[PDB]
Amino acid sequence: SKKDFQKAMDSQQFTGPEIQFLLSCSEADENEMINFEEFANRPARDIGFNVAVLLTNLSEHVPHDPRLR
Amino acid sequence: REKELARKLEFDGLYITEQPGDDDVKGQWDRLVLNTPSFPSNYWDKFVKRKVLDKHGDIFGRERIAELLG
Repeated sequence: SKKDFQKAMDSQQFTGPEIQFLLSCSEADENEMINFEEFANRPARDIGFNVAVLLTNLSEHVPHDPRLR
Repeated sequence: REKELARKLEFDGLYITEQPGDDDVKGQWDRLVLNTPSFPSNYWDKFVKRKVLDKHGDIFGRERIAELLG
């Protein structure tokens, strides 16, 4: 249940507004309950790969620029 | 052997995460003692066991960890 997932998310700590965003971003399937496996699509990972690559590429190429850090 | 453990719960935290595995049960005896109230008797840090729950257990069942400790 979405409220039970909202309670589960209080600990295991993602920020709370973001928690409510997970609730909305889930599915709200079958009145108030949610699958885990469906809620894993985002595939999306390549972007974040390339982002981390980018930021590492910067922290390597452009060190000690504290805002970037 | 306490210190080998006492840090290991508070860093690798394996009992909280891993288990030692079938070999080196000398490390798997440890599963016993860690439950003991008087465990860190020699490392001069009795509050390790308290310190550990501050970590790790917030990630999951902080007193689900307590059954492992007390």
